[PDB]
Amino acid sequence: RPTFYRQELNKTIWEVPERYQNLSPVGSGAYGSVCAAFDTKTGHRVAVKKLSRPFQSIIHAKRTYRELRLLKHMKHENVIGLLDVFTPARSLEEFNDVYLVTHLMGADLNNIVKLTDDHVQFLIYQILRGLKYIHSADIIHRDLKPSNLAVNEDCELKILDFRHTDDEMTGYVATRWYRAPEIMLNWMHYNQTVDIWSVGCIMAELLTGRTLFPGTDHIDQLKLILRLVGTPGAELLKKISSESARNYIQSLAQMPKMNFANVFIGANPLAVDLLEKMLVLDSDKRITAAQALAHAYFAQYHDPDDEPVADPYDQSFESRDLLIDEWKSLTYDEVISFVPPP
Ligand SMILES: Cc1ccc(OCC(=O)N2CC[NH+](C)CC2)cc1
Ligand SMILES: Cc1ccc(OCC(=O)N2CC[NH+](C)CC2)cc1
Ligand SMILES: [Cl-]
Ligand SMILES: [Cl-]
Ligand SMILES: [Cl-]
Ligand SMILES: [Cl-]
Repeated sequence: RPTFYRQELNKTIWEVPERYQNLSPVGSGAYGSVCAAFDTKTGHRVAVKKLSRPFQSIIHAKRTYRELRLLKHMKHENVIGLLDVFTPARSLEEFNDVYLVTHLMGADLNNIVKLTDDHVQFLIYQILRGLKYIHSADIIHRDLKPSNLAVNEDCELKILDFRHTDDEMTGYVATRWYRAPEIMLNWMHYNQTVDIWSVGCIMAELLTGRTLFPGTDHIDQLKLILRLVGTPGAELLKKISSESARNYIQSLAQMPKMNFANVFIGANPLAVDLLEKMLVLDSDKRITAAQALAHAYFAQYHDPDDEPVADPYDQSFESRDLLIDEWKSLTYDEVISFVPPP
């Protein structure tokens, strides 16, 4: 066990191993607080997050366990990984606080977004390489958007930030602009094809410099989507499971899918083709991450021997009913069993 030292930064007590020096606040919120630091053991600049109220309810305790399980599993060049996890507690009985450590990330895609076609190829390639890995473990990201994609000075990219309130999704908000239409109004339960819809929205924005579907509310956004990709046809309508969805969509005048070469004027024809394959209304028919990596748009970067899959991820805990102290003990076990990367 390392020696810990204490300090107060912006009215919060931080107790961390001596290896972490020069802590300085970088943000806070309902989730907790985050500090940048220098890790003297690895020489990396790091982000240290202290969770707030990690075991305040059953929902909160299960969410703390879920985050730690997901971060401990991720081991891929284009996905955030866990450098360390610690608690100052010496026993389960005095266990209360959890701290998570990752590489300190600089810019996100929001800040970067002059993007040439070569830049778009490399950025979207890396997103899809990371998504092939995530999806191979049967993990769904569910919230892909530019602020959740970190990028360094050499255009290298990592996916991060794997529930949002109803108020957070209301109105003219980027928190909703990248969501697939089948989940935006809860017509359907999540499945991994929703992440490919988000990639299409992000890729379009990198090519044009503009949000693809900047709706002022859920209904406005659906109308923007259906104008581009068309109203549902006979084949898809037959498959729609929600009755209130069926009835509302049938109230809209029918519209054909637009010509994407006239929407994305001047773009690489291979980029237009890939966008037509991601932005399909019927989610069954969307291209997958593994299929997209082999599309000719990525000819300069595709290497089928260097696009790895993930170890299996057991999420049977998601359907388990446990008490707060049982979720807390499971979390404690995962803290003390952590093994750092080489
Ligand atoms: C060391 C570390 C580990 C995991 C982290 O997760 C990001 C996070 O907590 N949030 C980012 C997105 N905000 C909406 C809420 C806060 C952050 C730092
Ligand atoms: C056959 C082909 C290959 C790559 C392409 O990328 C777009 C491009 O190079 N442009 C530069 C000139 N701008 C006016 C529009 C964007 C476009 C066509
Ligand atoms: Cl130490
Ligand atoms: Cl990382
Ligand atoms: Cl503690
Ligand atoms: Cl597992």
